[PDB]
Amino acid sequence: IDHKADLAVAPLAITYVREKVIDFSKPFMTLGISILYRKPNGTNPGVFSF
Amino acid sequence: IDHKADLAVAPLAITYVREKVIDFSKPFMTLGISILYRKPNGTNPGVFSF
Amino acid sequence: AFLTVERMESPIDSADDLAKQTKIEYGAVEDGATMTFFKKSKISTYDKMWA
Amino acid sequence: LIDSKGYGVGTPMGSPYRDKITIAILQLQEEGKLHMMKEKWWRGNGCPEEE
Amino acid sequence: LIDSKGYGVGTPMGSPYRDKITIAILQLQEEGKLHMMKEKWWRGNGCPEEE
Repeated sequence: IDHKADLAVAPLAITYVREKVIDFSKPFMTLGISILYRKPNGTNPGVFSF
Repeated sequence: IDHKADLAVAPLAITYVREKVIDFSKPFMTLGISILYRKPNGTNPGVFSF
Repeated sequence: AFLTVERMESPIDSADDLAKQTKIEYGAVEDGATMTFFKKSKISTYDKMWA
Repeated sequence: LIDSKGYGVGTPMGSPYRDKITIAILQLQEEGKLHMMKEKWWRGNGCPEEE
Repeated sequence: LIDSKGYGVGTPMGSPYRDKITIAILQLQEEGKLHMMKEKWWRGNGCPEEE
């Protein structure tokens, strides 16, 4: 807002609230939310499983 | 470029050559190359089969 | 278990996996945006795809 | 996915309508409107599965 | 995927650097070095960490 920096380069998703306030460049990394979960740990190891 | 039709709502990709001549708005949708192949209807080929 | 559950699935699941094998033919739109992108792409696996 | 292209409108240098239409499309994207339409003309028949 | 929101960089409302950075980043996308750019800080450090 105060022109200390002529180009604010930082990881930040393009959003409606900021776009009207300040200009954003074209998306250099398109992304979105996702769901993370632990890999299914099957009972495969163990020679006594038979 | 001749300003006959100011707005260009269309599925036109944001390419470097196009951006040099006409500016594009931010992408409403971010498309990308993928791989297309039929649904896997698995068949068992002999030695691998048994 | 295989007979009952029938987990049928093609071995290809990635671009690299597609590039490894050769039995199944590949291709894209002739003179399309995709193949033009494949020009100069020079990814270690996509160069073989271009060829 | 392989690449990350984007679509959009075509405008001349510094088009005043572009800087407002980008705000509008950002608002619609954050409102979820552009996704229900992004699935509307796709699932014409859905996924018919019996297994 | 869940959301459709890509990163961007701050720019003054009328800064000429906006279009120059746009041209530069489209050039980076076209040349393909953005893929290895992602890999170096995302997948490159995971070279032994892969399963």
